[PDB]
Amino acid sequence: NKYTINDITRASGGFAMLAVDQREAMRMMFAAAGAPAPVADSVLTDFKVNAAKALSPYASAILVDQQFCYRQVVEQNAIAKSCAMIVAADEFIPGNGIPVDSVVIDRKINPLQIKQDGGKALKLLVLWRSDEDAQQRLDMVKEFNELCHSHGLVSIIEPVVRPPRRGDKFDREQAIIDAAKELGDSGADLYKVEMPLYGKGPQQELLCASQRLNDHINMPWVILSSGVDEKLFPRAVRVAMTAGASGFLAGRAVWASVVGLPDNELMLRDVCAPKLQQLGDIVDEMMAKRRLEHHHH
Amino acid sequence: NKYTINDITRASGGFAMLAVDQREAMRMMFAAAGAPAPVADSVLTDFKVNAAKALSPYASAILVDQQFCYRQVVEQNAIAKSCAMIVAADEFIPGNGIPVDSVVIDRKINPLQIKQDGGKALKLLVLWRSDEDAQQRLDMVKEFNELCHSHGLVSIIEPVVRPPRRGDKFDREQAIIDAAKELGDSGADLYKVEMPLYGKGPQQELLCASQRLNDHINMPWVILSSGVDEKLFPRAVRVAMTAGASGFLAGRAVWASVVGLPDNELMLRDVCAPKLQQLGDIVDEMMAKRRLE
Amino acid sequence: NKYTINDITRASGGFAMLAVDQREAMRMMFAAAGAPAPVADSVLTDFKVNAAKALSPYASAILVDQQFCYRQVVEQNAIAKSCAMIVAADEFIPGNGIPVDSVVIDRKINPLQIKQDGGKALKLLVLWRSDEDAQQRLDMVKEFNELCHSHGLVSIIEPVVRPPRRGDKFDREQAIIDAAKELGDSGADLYKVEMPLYGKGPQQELLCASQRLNDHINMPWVILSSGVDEKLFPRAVRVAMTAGASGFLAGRAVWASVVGLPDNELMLRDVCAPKLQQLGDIVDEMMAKRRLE
Amino acid sequence: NKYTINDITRASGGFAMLAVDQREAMRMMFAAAGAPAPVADSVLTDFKVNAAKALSPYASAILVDQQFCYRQVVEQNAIAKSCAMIVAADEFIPGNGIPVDSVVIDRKINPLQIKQDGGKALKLLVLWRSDEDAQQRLDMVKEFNELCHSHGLVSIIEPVVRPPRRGDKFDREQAIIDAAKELGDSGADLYKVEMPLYGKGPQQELLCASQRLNDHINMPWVILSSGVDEKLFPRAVRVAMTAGASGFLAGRAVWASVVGLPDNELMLRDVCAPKLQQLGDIVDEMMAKRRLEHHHH
Repeated sequence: NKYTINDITRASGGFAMLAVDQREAMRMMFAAAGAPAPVADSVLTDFKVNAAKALSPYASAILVDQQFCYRQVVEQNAIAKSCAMIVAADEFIPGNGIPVDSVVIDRKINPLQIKQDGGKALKLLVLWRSDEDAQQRLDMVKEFNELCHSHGLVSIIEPVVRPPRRGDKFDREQAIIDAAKELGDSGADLYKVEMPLYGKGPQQELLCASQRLNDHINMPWVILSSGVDEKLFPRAVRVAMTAGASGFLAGRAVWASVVGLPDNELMLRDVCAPKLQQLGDIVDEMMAKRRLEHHHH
Repeated sequence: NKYTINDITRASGGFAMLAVDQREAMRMMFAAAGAPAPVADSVLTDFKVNAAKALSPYASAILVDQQFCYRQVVEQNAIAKSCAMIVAADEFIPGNGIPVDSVVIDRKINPLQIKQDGGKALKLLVLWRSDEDAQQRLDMVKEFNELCHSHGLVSIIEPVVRPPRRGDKFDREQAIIDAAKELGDSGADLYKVEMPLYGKGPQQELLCASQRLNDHINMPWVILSSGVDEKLFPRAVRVAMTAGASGFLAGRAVWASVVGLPDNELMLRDVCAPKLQQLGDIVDEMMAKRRLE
Repeated sequence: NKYTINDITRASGGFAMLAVDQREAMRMMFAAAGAPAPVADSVLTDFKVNAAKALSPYASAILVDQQFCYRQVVEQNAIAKSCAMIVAADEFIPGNGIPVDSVVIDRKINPLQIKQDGGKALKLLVLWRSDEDAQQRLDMVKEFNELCHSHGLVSIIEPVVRPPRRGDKFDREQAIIDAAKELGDSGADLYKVEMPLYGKGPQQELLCASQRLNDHINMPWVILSSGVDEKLFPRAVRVAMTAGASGFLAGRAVWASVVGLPDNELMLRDVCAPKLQQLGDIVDEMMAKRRLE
Repeated sequence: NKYTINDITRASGGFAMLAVDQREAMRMMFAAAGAPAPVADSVLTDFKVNAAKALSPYASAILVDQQFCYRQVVEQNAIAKSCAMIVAADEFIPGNGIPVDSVVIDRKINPLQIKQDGGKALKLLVLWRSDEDAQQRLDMVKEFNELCHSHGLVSIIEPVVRPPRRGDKFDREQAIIDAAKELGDSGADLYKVEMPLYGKGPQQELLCASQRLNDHINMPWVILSSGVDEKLFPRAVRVAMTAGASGFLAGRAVWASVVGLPDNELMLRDVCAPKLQQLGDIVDEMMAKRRLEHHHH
């Protein structure tokens, strides 16, 4: 049984994916929203399961973590039958005062168990720095692809740009292009990329930046919500999809604003679900317009 | 032709209403979001028409103002045929450094023209202060009811509590109750009330406050979004409707967050519409549960 | 015994005056700085006495209130012998959600007792609004002057501009000029005025505004710190004194930043005193330069 | 001609020192206060010279940098005859998105020229991390001491604690003690230390923390203002001096609040000078009380 990207898309062929696999960064959001410190692991588990129950009916796939919610979402059947389960395969290493300074393949992740539990894909964050070795990132991606493919799971990579370890020469926009030049043809099934310009400013500049990015990615790609205001993300998905993206992966832009509000299950249903549904409707509209365009050729 | 509240409701009998009739308060929002000052009237007109075009398909009624958008929404057919047009009949008088210090019936509002244009209702803000004369507020409401009813328009009143002109003795929560005791049986067809506790805190305290309010209102009522965080408004509508409300009037909680963003028409469609649709679905759910009681 | 302005000045003839007579506005500052609510009267009394003990050695006069600290500063000898005691004679009336909506002469103030206790002056806030009656403000000033003078106390007035009760036509800068045209020759001994432009922007525009103000004040005058950032107040005193002012009255700009910090007496000594001393040195410098003209 | 710490103290024997040697961190403050970007080097030079002219009359020593103001303060005689000139000998290396990720001895610094220009000391920042090699920090301090002492200049070290390169195990308060245990007897003439608890909270806890620090420093020491609110710094100097410190080094706590205000020379005189004078008066008061205490023994 070998899964393809068609097992994690909407019926339109677009991707409408939800990330709830955030770890110490999610603990730090709960503390900054006034939750009593230190914040227990159970606060994250309860949010993650509630988010999966409320939001998986509107997502073509949901991304979860072993550390805080894998066992619970699987045992409580939190994930709607219409939504594919993606499991994070990344181990985040803190350093320099931040939770995710470096990343390796998480060796505690068991692809056999994920496959028997009905999981369809794995995701790997790749931190990209101009002064760190390309060949080590390519080697880690190649090992991860083989881990996925040998179990018939889909391989998803998420290159995220960081400033160099040494020096102050850092253009975020050029880094996103340089990471796509390096990793855009690295043999994964799906590429998750940061939105150019944080989705800000005139639509024309946003489209031109997204088109340059499309030129260096030789697999299906989606935009992350990371660093885009939740109010600009729907337009970023329309622009990215105009330039050749096949949908989105949304995390904070869908669920961050209700962190620390009372009646968590009610807030996920009334505040977060409408945003995730609108992003799904946008993907269906852009894929319909692409079928008319690909038919003109 | 005599309209009733049934002509401004969803098919469920609930109210899912949008307010875009804000005046100098809306100019001040545009300036505080960084629009170049002074902000031209046309910036408000363009927002109001765009909001009517984008959002009226999801509203059982939309509330508009003569000052900035009535002529444009009517002439450009901005309002969906499934959405009733409500026209503001209030003249806001600035004072003490705020745009709405006092309010009178706007004598430039022409109910005959509104009725010929397909309008179904008028709305009147009533500022309520403990140390201002109850009898003057009742007299203004009674004149407004007769202005509506004589043209076959629905009469909507919106009591808003303010601190007293003199003294520092002001409990907002008690003021909302005292305004309902005074105006809750004043012969209007619909009562628009401020949400107790700004929709904050434990759901049980919010329901108990909303039930005390329901006890003093003897007409159909809806909650305003005013002073409720857009993230707490959907729960406030669930709680208010549990306590006897028949729906909502939403303004800033639906459209304020996109003020000053680029691609206005795109932002109203992608950010504001999903919030207004979810509030509509909540009203249909609460009305369905009320029918099964 | 008849006191003159010469009994509330530094040896230079300039005024270096401290206001600690703030009332409910000071309670609201304590609550907004995180003090446990409701804030007890004794929190204000303790701050006011501590500020008088720490800061009166650097002031030519200190302004205190009956409501929170008069009895304590007098009985504990909190005020340095080199500092004149000025007592507030104003009763603040709350309204429209603010602590000082209107002001009258405080009839509980006993000028005989103040004079026996070594007090040298009284101060009266006058709220100025374009659409309120000039003649009532002049009448209140004239009664206050006679109350002071009949006891041999110095008479200090503090006109503060507010927006009109009705309308949105309000230019703060023009209001300060119009209040000086009305009250600048009203027979008080000292005029306390708000700084033009909140002491912001290029020094030349600030001087030109301060010279226009000097043209409409026909008694010695000082600038209030009210609405000027504590970092811009020393320049405002230099500019106002260039334009004809004789010094300053400082409140929040001297003591506000330590509200809610621990070790109150230490913070008043180490943070607030150096600011008050620098303002005193500026007044001595400007008065010296005026004598050499 | 061999200078001692007595050449950089007030007449009381206490230290009342002003730092204006900030580099890219000072450019970033000007940009965040609304100065038109990119901020020219001349904006920093003009601030630094104006600060030296206005504030050196109230300081026992002023710390300046070659990069932005050394030549100008020396040629314009900006530094009052009563104030010793200290020159920074540190080269800041940016990395990980911050201006000062690592530090080495600045080889462009010419101690002979500094000594001929009337300079009395050099200062070296030492970044301290639990998972970086102690022996490399000690080696750099020993080389710097010999560079100073061979020219008859005073040697000043400034250990500043940072989180580890790897891991999330970081107690700032314990790091300040561990840095003093390592470097507190490293043969410099003066130790500049960060204030425990950022000078916050009850005076008794602040004194106990400062006493523990005094136990691990075997040379004269002063507190930095870095991370202490300008409103808490005077109390921090009283507490640190109660626990055995001999004064202060103030930077942002003296001059930061006037960055971007108009009439720079007027603001330095009326806002910044009174704060620096009060800190000087506190040092004189604490040294007088120490002469009575050292006389009881």
